[PDB]
Amino acid sequence: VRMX
Amino acid sequence: AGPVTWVMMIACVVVFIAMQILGDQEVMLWLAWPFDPTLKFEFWRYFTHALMHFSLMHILFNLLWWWYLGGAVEKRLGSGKLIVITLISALLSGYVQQKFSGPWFGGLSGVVYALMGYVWLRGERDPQSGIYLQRGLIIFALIWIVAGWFDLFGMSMANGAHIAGLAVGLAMAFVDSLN
Repeated sequence: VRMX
Repeated sequence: AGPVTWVMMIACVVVFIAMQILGDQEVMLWLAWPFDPTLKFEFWRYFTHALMHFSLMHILFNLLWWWYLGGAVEKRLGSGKLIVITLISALLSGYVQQKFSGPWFGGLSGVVYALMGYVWLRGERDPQSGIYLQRGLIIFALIWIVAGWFDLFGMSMANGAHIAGLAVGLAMAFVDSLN
């Protein structure tokens, strides 16, 4: 789950 | 903070609450970029991945920048300019992100990067308009950019979302400053  | 700057912060908080209550995956399932062909026509999803945050630091840093740059762009250039910046950055960053790494991602920071790139480049190429990125905040933005590229945080960073984000905001400030 990549944050931005 | 005008109506767009505001509904956005609100929506992000409301969503973050749903993620605490229902869990991250439950909310993702409803709001993530289409992760199955059966979902491709659920159109909210090309945008609503922007609304999801995965940690208190994620939400807080994104909304601080949104409030400030988002809010600047709103008050000086109007609600409509902020709407378009947001829709375009969200959609483009989401697109590049999912291409590089799949659909499981979330966060306003594709949009925040477009606001950084936008507000900076419009200040350099266009003084009069009234929008600038203060030297101190250029530094704080540059560091913020740098941290993601090298992953100096707990969770992994959407790097396509970031480069795609910034590119949009630069393209739009370019096109705008041109006049």
